[PDB]
Amino acid sequence: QEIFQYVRLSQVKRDDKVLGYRVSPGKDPVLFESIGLQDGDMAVALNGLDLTDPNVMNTLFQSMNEMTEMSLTVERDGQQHDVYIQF
Repeated sequence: QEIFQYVRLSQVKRDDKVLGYRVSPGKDPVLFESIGLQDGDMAVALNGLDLTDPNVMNTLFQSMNEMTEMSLTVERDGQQHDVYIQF
């Protein structure tokens, strides 16, 4: 699957601790806009799992060829909602 078509991510850290990921537009505006992301959203979970747990994320990514969809939880103006990514 090609996450980079949908979104770009950068770390937001306190010292060496990752707090979440800043969202930037992916390669394809149709995907970024149709799923309702906005530049500067803060991504905090993927499929309900904490994005800041690298081993958990590694395991999830190893399975992604079997995935047909994902949810990205983002924080915007102090509120959270889920963004639905269709593969």
